[PDB]
Amino acid sequence: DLDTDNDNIPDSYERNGYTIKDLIAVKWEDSFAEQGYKKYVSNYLESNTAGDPYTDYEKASGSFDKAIKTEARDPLVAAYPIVGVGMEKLIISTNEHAQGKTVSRATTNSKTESNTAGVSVNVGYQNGFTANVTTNYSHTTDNSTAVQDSNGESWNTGLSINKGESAYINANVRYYNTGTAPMYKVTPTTNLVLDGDTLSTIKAQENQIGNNLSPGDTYPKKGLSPLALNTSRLIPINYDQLKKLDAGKQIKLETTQVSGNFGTKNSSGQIVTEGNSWSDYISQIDSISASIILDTENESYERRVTAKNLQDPEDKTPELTIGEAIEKAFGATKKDGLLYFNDIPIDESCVELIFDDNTANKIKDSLKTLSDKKIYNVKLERGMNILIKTPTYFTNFDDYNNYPSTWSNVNTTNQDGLQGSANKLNGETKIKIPMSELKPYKRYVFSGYSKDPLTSNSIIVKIKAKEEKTDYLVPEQGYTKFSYEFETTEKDSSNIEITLIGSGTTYLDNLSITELNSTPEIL
Amino acid sequence: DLDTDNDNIPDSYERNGYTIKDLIAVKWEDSFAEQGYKKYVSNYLESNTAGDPYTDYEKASGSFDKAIKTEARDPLVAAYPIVGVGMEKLIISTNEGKTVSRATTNSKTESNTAGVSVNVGYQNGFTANVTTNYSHTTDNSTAVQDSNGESWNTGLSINKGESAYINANVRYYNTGTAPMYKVTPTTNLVLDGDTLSTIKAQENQIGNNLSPGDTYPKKGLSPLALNTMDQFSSRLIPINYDQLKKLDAGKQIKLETTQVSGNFGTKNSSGQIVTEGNSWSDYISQIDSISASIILDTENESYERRVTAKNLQDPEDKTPELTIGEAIEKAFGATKKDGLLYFNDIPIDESCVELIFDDNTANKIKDSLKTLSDKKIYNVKLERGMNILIKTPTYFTNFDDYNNYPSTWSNVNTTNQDGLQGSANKLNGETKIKIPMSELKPYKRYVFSGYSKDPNSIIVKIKAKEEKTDYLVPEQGYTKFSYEFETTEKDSSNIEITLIGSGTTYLDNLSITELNSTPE
Ligand SMILES: [Ca+2]
Ligand SMILES: [Ca+2]
Ligand SMILES: [Ca+2]
Ligand SMILES: [Ca+2]
Ligand SMILES: [Ca+2]
Ligand SMILES: [Ca+2]
Repeated sequence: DLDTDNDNIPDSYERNGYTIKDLIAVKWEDSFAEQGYKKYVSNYLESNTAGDPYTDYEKASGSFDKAIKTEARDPLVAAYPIVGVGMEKLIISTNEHAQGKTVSRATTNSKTESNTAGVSVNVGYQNGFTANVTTNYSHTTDNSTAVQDSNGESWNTGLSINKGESAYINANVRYYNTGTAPMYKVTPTTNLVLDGDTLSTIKAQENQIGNNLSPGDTYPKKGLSPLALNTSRLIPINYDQLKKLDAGKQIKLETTQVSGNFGTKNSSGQIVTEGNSWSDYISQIDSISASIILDTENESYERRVTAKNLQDPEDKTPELTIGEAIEKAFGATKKDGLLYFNDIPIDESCVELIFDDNTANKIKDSLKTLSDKKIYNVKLERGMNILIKTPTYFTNFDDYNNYPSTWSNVNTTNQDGLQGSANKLNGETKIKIPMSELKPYKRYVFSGYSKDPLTSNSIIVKIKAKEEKTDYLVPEQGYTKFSYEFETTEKDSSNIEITLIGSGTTYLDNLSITELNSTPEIL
Repeated sequence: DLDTDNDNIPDSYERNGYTIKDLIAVKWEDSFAEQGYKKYVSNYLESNTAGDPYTDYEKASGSFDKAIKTEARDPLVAAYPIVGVGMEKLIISTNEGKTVSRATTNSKTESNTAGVSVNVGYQNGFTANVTTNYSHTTDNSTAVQDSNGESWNTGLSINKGESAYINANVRYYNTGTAPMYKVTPTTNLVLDGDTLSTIKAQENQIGNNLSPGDTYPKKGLSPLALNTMDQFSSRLIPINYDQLKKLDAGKQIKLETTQVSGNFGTKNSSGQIVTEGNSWSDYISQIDSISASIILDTENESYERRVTAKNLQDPEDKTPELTIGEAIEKAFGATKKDGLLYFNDIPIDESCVELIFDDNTANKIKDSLKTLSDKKIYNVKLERGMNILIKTPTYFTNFDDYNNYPSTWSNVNTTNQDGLQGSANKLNGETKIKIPMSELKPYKRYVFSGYSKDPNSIIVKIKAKEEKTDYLVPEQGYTKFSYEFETTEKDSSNIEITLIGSGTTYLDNLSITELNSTPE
């Protein structure tokens, strides 16, 4: 009944109930939950709940641009375009025109690789902190290129460079967008950085790309030829970074400044993109909201959710926990105590959580007074960065099981697990997962949960690879988390074996294998 | 409720303390401290107490652009941006070819503490240091890194009459409480007074906005090289043989940004943000000649604020006067508990950190300290034209809950209550501390400060690049003492501090701060 800002939704509805249907607003009474209606929250002193250029009525009723992802319909999630720059194939040639000695290798681009290259796990996690801290944090704008089809051969042999001259560097690139917003006049600037030595900056301009970049869409639309860097000239190199590229180091490719417009619906007809720009609302959006990155093993996402400053009594904004922020940002079906993706069971004990130092200190300070000892029941504060890594393989001895092979000596007729059922242990437990299902020259982490209701009934684990190891683990009365690294080798090697021997009392649950980063191959 | 200046705040509420809740202004009742509210005071003749474009109510109610810091919420602190430039790498080639590449570290406040002079024993209640040359956070100084004694011309076969070329890596930062929309720097480059070449950059080549605390090369990214410049695309900065021989000696490259320009954000009826008609040109001249400057330097970050103050000899202005401590608490996000100020966890006080004034205001502080009876420098009034710098120690102990040293002090007992603040040490025997060079920066200048009392002789011994032993007789009260030393490179020995007393003496608040960088 009371209106304050320039929105049709009243003051009494802008807290504790938000339903919008047939372009009018009605409250929430938990009765139309499964008819496609949801409940939101917003402020009451500002027209825009975030820094986006849409009002809270204009973004929670569908009366805005149709190209925006539907997860940004919630007023606590801001539309934000993030353009990243990807590499596919590296071509080196020794001519300045476009014959000569040329080599060409096939690479894969990794998005969240420099973020999690400074993560080292412990054998046991003290207190209830079930997450690790990274040395540095980077968003999904930079990429690291890993060469796969590379036998033992130097780059200098294929070019025959003696003292002072060198060859030229050409590449194949693509232009991805991972966020809940499109751009229209896309003009990105990107450094091609080799460990601090900026070789060149590529600017795509306008006519080489087109007048659109839809969210979740590259410029080569799925199955198409990649964009080579010839259509605005070649990139040179010298004979001091060739052995630097040869021995251990990899080419980083990072965008720095990205310019573009946005579309607003006019009075009469379709959208316009002339008098708008995504360069002014970026500073407004980034100074109020947090930053959550989700890394599914086939695609990546990154969102900004507005938070609450707890050292302010005047500030009236909604406050969220970590799990509610994840559910509102990425979209998650709420199963019985669980958060679900389309097929991925994200939770606090089924993924890997990465924070930087300030976020880790804030969470470790806040977890002392919590009465439930879980990460997801932590209040959100403005200015933290969270990374979620979905493991490649994960089983919980339940309806979800996607390991390439099957285990041995597994009994599932029990119910005293962390999430429902568990695995009774009697003797040995073996798994021989082959190298053909594993990416070569990487680093992997095997993580799991253990529980034994006895005094000193321990277990031994053993990981067999090129760098094999054996470990001894003692459990406790409660559920304890263990993590162990191993490193892989090229595709012409043996299988990866994981063995563990118990003593007939211990219980295990939530066994997962995830990837961390790439190791340098000796060349 | 009579209103002389139109800002929808009554003059009776504006003269005393007042606060804002539920988007209305109410008086101060001295009971909102535990809830989280704060008190404000503003002039009643002018709608804008400071020279900022925002009015009193808009600044004091948080209705401005949300990109500024929340420490500019009070109307007595201006909100204007102070951008700066730092330099992180050096590449020299003789090509218009050999190439030499080295790494450098930048310091924001290094010309501020270049000319300070330390002394043993402070013969007043002043307990502070006086500098000769004052430089803000806009100026910055760069220092070279590990070269193993190699000459800078042994890789470049250049004789007299030829010119080498400078290629550098530049990182742009902000240290204020305002975003800098449409930034355009016009920075310089000086070596022993000689401007080699100015450096000019435009809006649409670096980040168009600079939010206040962010960086144009983002954290985890790479610095912006000057080879990726429009005007530095075919020529570089020339260098003669005399200039490179000066750099080979004890000299360093400093960078000072002279003048910047751009707009600021506002609010619109139809849209939200426009940054065209506004400008940060005619407002900086109002801010810089009406207020006083405070600089804080914590071990990872520096801040610079400007706080408006009452003029002395002119009754005609009614700006609210402040003490030094209240202005320090208002300028930064400082929380006061038990009579002590804490910024976030690092303490700031008159006896805990090293505070430096310039030469013009130290006489004013010393003359105002004679009339005061508390004999503390955090109680003197603030006038127009004071310059304060605060340096927090890297290592500091008070024999209490706060400790930062990487090695435990030997022979320490804190079961007393007769100290200056909290518990204190008793030197029944002698205290010793070893500290390794891996925990310290190489080729720097450090000072070590503390407080001693004897209700006897105290012999101090510092092992450094020059070992120094000295004697000090303490008085019945408390006197601040300090001793300077210098360090050596990374692969040298450790650093020893030994303090031997007489049995009936007390020590408190032992700190080590960094001042300068010695030339190699
Ligand atoms: Ca409303
Ligand atoms: Ca509203
Ligand atoms: Ca289970
Ligand atoms: Ca006023
Ligand atoms: Ca007024
Ligand atoms: Ca003390």
